[PDB]
Amino acid sequence: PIETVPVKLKPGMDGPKVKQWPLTEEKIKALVEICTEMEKEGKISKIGPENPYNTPVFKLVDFRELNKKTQDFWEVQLGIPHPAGLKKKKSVTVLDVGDAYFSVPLDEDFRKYTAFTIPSINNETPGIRYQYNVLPQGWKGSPAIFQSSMTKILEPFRKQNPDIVIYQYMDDLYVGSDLEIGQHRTKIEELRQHLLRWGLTTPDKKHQKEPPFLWMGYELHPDKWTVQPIVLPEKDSWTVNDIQKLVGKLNWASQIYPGIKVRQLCKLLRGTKALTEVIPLTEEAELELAENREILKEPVHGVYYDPSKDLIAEIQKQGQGQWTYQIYQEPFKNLKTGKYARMRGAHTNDVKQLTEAVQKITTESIVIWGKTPKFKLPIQKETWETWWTEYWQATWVPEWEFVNTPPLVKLWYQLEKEPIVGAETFYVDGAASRETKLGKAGYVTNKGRQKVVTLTDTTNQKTELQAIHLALQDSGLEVNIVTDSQYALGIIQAQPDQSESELVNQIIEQLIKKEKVYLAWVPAHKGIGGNEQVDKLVSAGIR
Amino acid sequence: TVPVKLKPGMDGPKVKQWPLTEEKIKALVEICTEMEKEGKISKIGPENPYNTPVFAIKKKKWRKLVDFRELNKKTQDFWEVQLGIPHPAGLKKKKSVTVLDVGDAYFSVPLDEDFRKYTAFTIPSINNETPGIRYQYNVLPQGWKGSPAIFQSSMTKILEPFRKQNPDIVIYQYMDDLYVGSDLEIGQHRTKIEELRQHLLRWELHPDKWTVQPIVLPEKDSWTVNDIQKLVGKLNWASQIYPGIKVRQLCKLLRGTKALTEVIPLTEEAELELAENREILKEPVHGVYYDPSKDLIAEIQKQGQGQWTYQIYQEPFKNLKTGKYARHTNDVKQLTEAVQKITTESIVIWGKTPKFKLPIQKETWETWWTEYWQATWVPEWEFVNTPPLVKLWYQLEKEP
DNA sequence: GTATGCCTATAGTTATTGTGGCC
RNA sequence: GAGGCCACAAUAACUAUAGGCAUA
Ligand SMILES: O=C1Nc2ccc(Cl)cc2[C@@](C#CC2CC2)(C(F)(F)F)O1
Ligand SMILES: [Ca+2]
Repeated sequence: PIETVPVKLKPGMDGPKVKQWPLTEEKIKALVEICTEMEKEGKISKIGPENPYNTPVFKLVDFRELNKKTQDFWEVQLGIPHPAGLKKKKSVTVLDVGDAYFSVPLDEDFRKYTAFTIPSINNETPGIRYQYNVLPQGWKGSPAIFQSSMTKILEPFRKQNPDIVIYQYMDDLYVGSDLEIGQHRTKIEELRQHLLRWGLTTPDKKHQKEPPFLWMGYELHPDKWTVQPIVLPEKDSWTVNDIQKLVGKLNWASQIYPGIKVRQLCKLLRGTKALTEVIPLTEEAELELAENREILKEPVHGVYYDPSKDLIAEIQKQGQGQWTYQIYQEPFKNLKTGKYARMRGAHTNDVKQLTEAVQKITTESIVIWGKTPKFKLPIQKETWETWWTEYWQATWVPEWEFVNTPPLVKLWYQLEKEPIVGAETFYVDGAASRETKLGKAGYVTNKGRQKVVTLTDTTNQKTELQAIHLALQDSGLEVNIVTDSQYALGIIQAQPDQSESELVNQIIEQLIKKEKVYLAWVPAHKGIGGNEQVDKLVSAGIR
Repeated sequence: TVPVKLKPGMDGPKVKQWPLTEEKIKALVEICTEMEKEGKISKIGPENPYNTPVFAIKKKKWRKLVDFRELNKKTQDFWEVQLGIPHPAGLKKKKSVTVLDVGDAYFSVPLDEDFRKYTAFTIPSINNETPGIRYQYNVLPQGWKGSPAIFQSSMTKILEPFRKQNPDIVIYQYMDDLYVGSDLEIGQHRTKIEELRQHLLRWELHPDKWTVQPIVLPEKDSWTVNDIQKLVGKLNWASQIYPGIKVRQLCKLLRGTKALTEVIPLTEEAELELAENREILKEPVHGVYYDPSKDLIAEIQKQGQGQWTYQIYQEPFKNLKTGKYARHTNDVKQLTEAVQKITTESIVIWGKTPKFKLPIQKETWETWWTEYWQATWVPEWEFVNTPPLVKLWYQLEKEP
């Protein structure tokens, strides 16, 4: 006999006392008819004036207020399994319990809170009052309490049948084995008879579905898994709501369809916009939307997890801070695929985003398979040891190996560690006004040369990069630069191959063409020669 | 049992469990099964809504760590103001101290019934294919700060016989650890520890070698424009920690737009400023004193080539303590070793644990910190971007 | 002198929309 | 009685810590 789980309201709260609105006569006849049945079966009990509580009828009755007053539970659907995680099986059936909640009793002291009324037609007259004796539909606690009952109901069966795999999922059981179908079918029926001891019904053999099973949007076979087919509409006018669900279907595709990119369409959704705003697509979105539309013509599927083999993860650069990966155990039979896009916009170089992608994949591998994959990365082992020994933060990757599939991941330039003998020394500075958003950039050289341009609609940060833009533009193949901007010096040591600002990858092209660049920093406002002179020129009309 | 409560407005811990590898999940089911037989924990239902992360550690088989950082916070009045364990100032002055695990000394003591629900933890399952196994403690948990606070009484009564026969030796307890303060020599120390291990079975560090170290500036024959520019930037920045540092006479030398490679002769006025800047660094700092009422903070910088610099402080730029640590090894293994070394250092000296600022991405650290962890405590930590002048400044410490 | 004002990080958090679900 | 609940994603908004710049 299933024992009740003791349940309490939240400290300080009392039970619901919501009023019953009058209802149509055709509605009342339907309630009294199914309420008298549930009474006949012992699922509800008539009550009288001793009960102060009430919830209104709707899922038979609506328990909003009661759920707000009910204690919390440790919720059972912490996360969904992913299809990739599951092992291949020989025989799989899905049973759905059909009197699930009706067969779990409700803690005796809690029943008084579930009271509800069927009102009278004439409404001058009082109504029939009832309360629940079993877990009610729509009550916050029903799923976790039912799941706890199911788990102990299945523990004897699980111990007696080690090789069988029962996965509980709401009202459904999913059962798998490597037994052959006949001996599978025998075990399924013993399980039906077991569940039936506690009054839990299930479809007989003639009524059980066959593979594939539709579950959580997946299509589950015994030897493979896929997603249900992904339709994306073709329009000429595109509203922001439409682009929302485009990005949603693509993000859902990207788990099995490789090489999907959405960062171009997400960029259209930046900033506020009423949902019917008819936003015109940027054309390099249509590029990406083209690539995506044809990638979905392909047929795809995922395979299940063989524990006896290694996991392999291989990552490709799709460009513009977009990356894509595949996980497989045997070549060209993928378990799943995914994407990674930095979209902070932060200036980050490809070596770093790569390391970020592997850290996302490592986390996901431990959730799905309980172990970390071996990596195949488009980066040379010395190029990586170059960056991650000069970099300030720690990291760590598990086993990885180089794999030569372009575009590779290289450090585009290399600044000098010491100053370049015989190279012209430029001293740069910028300055801007907040009030008039107006400013100047410039430089001053030890060989006597100087230059000052006036910019419009800038910030102090922008002018300090412009000044570096000028020194690199008006100088030879070997330069020493000194700036006082810890910002400019910093954004250049970290070498952001992508960016949203034209000025900064502009500067990165200049640094690419140059043969030897040494970049140094002095503090502003200290009477240091060179910096003092240029700061005087740049801040003249500005401050 | 002693009644425990929370602050009157606090809720129980509701911390999500970080995902675990299958090797550690198997190891945890083994450990918790035996603990369930022996009465130490009990399976619980879904009517208990509290949770506290659980991990697996090697620590010289396997071992269960329960990260009670959040529950300790919510009971801090209980184990600090009420039953707290006072600190021995003499402990850091011992020539040598060694560390003892007394974890198994809690399992006998029962735990207040109305308080056990707050101690719930969840062994998770791979791929969420299984609900998750939910225990709760019936005895005093290793890693809850209330545990030594409650075992406090019975710990004085279990050591007074040894402490009466050795009233010179100071011994102090933080969490599941005992610290043995001695001045005896290496031989007459280890004999004493294995004696106390037999006195208790009935029922390797030296704080003097730790020394705040001086900064040393380059010593050069030919100073260059660049050399000086690098040095005033560093000194100008360190005048926030040594306010008697000046750069006026070094900047006088950089008059006009000079090429970076040009040699500058040190005038006598510069050569003086430099020579006392050196003297301010080769001697201690002043006006910096420990404050019992403020949190300690510990910041680590990656220096490269397997070496690291740390500072323990309570307000920016006022370092109670600084030092260096250096190394088949990776950053995370090294970082994890520094954090433990810095913490036990901070434990003996002040009887508190510092809150760490770590130069690593949070995701990465959550993945691997459990690999080489060996302590029963886990300290508070957060994730920071080290600014370049901080790395450059503490490089220049000297080596022991 | 001591305070405000604006940006960037590393994190935390509440809300909307969406994809895939469920009740 | 104007659906709630889960995972993921995008967008927006605000708490802390550190850093920077600017101005009074
Ligand atoms: O481990 C396996 N292997 C497997 C292969 C195919 C199918 Cl269709 C089902 C499974 C199974 C499951 C499940 C939940 C996602 C519903 C089963 F429990 F056995 F049903 O779990
Ligand atoms: Ca400036």
